[PDB]
Amino acid sequence: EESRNTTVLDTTTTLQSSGFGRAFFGEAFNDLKTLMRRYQLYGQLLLSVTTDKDIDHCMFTFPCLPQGLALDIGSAGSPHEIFNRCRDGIIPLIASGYRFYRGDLRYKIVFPSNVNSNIWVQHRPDRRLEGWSAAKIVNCDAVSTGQGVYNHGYASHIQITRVNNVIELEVPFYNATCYNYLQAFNASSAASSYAVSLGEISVGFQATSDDIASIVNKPVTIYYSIGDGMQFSQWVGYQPMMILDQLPAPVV
Amino acid sequence: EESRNTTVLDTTTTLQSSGFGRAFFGEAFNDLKTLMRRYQLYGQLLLSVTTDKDIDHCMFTFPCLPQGLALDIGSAGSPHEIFNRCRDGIIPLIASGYRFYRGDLRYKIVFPSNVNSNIWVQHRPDRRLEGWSAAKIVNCDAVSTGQGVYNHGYASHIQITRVNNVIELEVPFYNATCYNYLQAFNASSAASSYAVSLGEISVGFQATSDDIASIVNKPVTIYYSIGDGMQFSQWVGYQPMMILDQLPAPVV
Amino acid sequence: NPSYQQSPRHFVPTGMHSLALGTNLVEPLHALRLDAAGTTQHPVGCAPDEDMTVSSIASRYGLIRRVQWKKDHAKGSLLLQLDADPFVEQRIEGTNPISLYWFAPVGVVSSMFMQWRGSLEYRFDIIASQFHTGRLIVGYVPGLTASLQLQMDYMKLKSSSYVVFDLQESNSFTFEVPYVSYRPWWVRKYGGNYLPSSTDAPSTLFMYVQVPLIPMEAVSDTIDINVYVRGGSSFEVCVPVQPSLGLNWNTDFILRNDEEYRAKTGYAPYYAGVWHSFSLVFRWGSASDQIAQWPTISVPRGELAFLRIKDGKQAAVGQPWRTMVVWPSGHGYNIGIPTYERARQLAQHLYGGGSLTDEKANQQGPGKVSNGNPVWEVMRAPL
Amino acid sequence: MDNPNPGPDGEGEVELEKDSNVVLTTQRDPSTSIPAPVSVKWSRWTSNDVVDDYATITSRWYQIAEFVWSKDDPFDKELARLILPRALLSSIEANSDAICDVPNTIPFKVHAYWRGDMEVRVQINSNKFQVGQLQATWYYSDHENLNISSKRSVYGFSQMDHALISASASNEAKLVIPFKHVYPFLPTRIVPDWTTGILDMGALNIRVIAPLRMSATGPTTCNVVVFIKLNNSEFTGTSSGKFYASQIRA
Repeated sequence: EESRNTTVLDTTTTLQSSGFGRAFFGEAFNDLKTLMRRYQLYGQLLLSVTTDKDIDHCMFTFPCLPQGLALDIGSAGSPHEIFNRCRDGIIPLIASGYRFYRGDLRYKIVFPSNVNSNIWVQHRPDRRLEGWSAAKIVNCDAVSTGQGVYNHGYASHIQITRVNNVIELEVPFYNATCYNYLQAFNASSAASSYAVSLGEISVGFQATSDDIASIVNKPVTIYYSIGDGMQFSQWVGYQPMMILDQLPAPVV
Repeated sequence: EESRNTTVLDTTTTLQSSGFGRAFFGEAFNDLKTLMRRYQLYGQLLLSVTTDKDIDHCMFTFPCLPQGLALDIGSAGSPHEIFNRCRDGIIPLIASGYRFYRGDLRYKIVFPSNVNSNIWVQHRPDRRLEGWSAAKIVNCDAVSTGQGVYNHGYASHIQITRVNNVIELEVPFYNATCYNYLQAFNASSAASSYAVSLGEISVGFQATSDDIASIVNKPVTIYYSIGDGMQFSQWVGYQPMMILDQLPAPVV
Repeated sequence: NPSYQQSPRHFVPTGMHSLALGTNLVEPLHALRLDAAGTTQHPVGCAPDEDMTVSSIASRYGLIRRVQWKKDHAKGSLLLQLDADPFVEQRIEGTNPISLYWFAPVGVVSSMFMQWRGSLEYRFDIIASQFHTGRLIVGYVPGLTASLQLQMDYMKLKSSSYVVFDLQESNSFTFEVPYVSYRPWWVRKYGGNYLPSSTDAPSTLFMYVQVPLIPMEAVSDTIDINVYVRGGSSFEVCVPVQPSLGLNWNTDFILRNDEEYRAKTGYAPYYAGVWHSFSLVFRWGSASDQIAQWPTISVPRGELAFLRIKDGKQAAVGQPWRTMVVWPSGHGYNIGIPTYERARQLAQHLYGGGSLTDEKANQQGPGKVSNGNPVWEVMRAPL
Repeated sequence: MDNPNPGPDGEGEVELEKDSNVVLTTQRDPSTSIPAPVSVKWSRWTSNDVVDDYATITSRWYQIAEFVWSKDDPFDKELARLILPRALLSSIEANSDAICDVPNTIPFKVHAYWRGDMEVRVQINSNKFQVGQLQATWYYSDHENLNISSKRSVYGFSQMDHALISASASNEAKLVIPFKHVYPFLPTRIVPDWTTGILDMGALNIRVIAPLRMSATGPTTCNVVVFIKLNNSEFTGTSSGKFYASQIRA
């Protein structure tokens, strides 16, 4: 059995329990659900406009999942230095150790401040996630389907960039499942792909093609926490880890 | 009779009622009045100044009705991609299935952020709606009547664009009717046209002709919900629908 | 004047209230009413007879199928194999380029939602006199994919749930279709205009002919069977998403193929006007640096292209400007130069290796803008 | 149960429906369909004139439509688009005489405005061996809608509540239509703020869901007769009869 304990050959005395730092620091760290609610950087992108965008056209999209995105180090010339150097963060390091999840997510998208244009945000729970490839932030090209535009019935919110350039969200668990998958996802079953991400958030600017030039190559950073309903269910052990301070230094 | 039920040949057992998603998602979706209060895009327009506008001159107008406007796909070269591709939304899809309405509407007009000028908004319940043709957003030309200017006694509000570029409204039921018409409207009777829209909202900028150049071809998007007093009365079945994912893709 | 010296609040601004939330939420507004406590009222004859409610819209039969049941049908002939979802289909045989469709009220009220579950109810009105005798299976196979949709008969149907109806005197019955799936809900069939996330039905409804029709020699050999759909007592839908349906109130649809040419979005209407950094050029506004920008024409190496509008009535009118040469001005965008043959020679100069500043206003006049964003035809010629 | 003993008197029970001096009988039970609950009176809000329902004359039945329904009529087929407060008058003017000649409609000649309910009985006289089915559907304000020209089919009127008239059962269609117009009164004549579309509450329209089916020597035709009662009425605005103009022929 795993956690069996045959003969405890104890040489120790009693050690005074601090209450996971409650006695020293005034706060307990036993519950790992409340450490998961500290906001972690989810994604990081430069706004790259390809074709002439209408007011409806979504600037970028991303599938919304607590597992972390398919990790974008970046191009081999210009790497995103946090996901290159500070690999994976905390929430998929804890969600790496579980199998199922049932709950909500929070996002707090941070926009550039040079832009002024009004920003809409759609949650689209219809969208299936076709594999861990393209489980990432997609700078959208010219519109071919209803994926690429503002849509009607889905839950949206419009942040005014002139008042405050951060929209803060609560993306609900709108799946027809018991719980969703939490590791990396290869999409074996065709309906299994309805059960990975909570939905598919698309952020779009309402600017015309004359104000679209101030938008180009400005950073948009996304955060996430797990929003008080998140319950990771089945214990699955961790995979092989990589130690970060053994990564090579950029030799001059 | 319609809902008669002669011989129910039931093979089923009992299925556990979820409460319209209350058991799974923490919220019921039975009442369709509260889904109607999610804001839907009402209209979408580019500010096109034709003649030299005074401070009084209304920039645009629109008749205010829950049926949805006469749907502007756009010009054959440049279509408005949401009303082209995502046809009609939710509130006239539910209001397509009823005949009369009695209630209020909300608007939440979203202005561009490049402009700074102070914006006035008139509600004009005097205005009759002469047919479904020109039941749409009218970019106003040179002033000939009192339609084209700011007026005194009507209920107005002035949004300061420098504080927040969104004015949020509650357009009351100021008709002399029992309830108003809800399908598309051909204006048979001359007084029937007093009974379609709640009124006729006109939005106008207070800018002179030197600041009018920053206004030109900026988008103004309008929303609407139905505002807690809206009661659609007579059940009328739906018309022929069109399926959206059978619409042709833009072949490269 | 007491001085208030305590520390004040420390908020976050946001520009707008929630668009998504709609139930348990006092939403502040700017009412255009005169009374701040005023609410629209419903007197005794203006009363709402119909509660707007999914379980009252979906609980209404809508005719969905008309079935021709003749005498010469054998003891296994299929009458319908429609799917066991609320999106049962009746297509109109019309001449429109996009086909309209009839739906039951359960289908339209279920098309605005992502998911659905629960029993459906099909009412079969077998329009017959008391002298027609027949008998028909209305069965239900849980879980048929489209490859297993064929190879059916009534004998494979009898292994699943089925209902055998005796047409002798009473000539109407309601088969309440079970909800059997692996999933507590079920994702919508069509979706928005998006070809994935288009999930076929949980199961299929069949209707065969168990015992063939035996009509008397005085009554007709044929019988129509009307098939009505209702959301059952257990039918329910949950997540509100983009409706998969549109109205027929405006069936016009604009195909955006890339073969035709026009100005960029936001730079139309435009008129011929002078500009100091460039002679006339198409301008979308009266202020400086408001030139109408133009897309780059995919001209192959060794050729050239000038322009001619498809409709001269929609063009900008100074003569109505029907010809134009699109070329980079040097400020990062393509200007459209109005011409008087001269467009062909200017395209010979520019695509041949020249410039705008090489040696090789009075026609402005009224400055009429174009009719919106008119479609420009690309005429192509060899260099 | 099931003891058939016909006599010289016939077999079944005959039910009646008596009004002022009109009794019309049906062998069969009606297929009633009531699109709205019964309307409140509403003369308190917009009338100081003397208002009286003429229930001893107005609540009688009156035939306003009769039509042959042959088997030559196809599936999706209108049979009668009756505009019912108009069709009561235009049937009389189709009988080539004035409105004042009929007891049911003399207060339309005098009074200016009308609010009331309408009973409609769409009786059929099909044979027992004929097979087919009508539906009788009431639509509120047909002509104030422009996409009704595409809704007007049997798939669209089956969604709202309606009556079914099977040709086998020789069924009768009771249809209680209360007053729901936008304005709480319908003018009987040309009134200052609307002249076009007078006295138009909506349309009873009678489509075909199944056509008539029979043998080669079967009875081809099938007559349908529509009666209307005007029961919970009230008339206001006593005016001259010379301001009443004739209805549009349609």
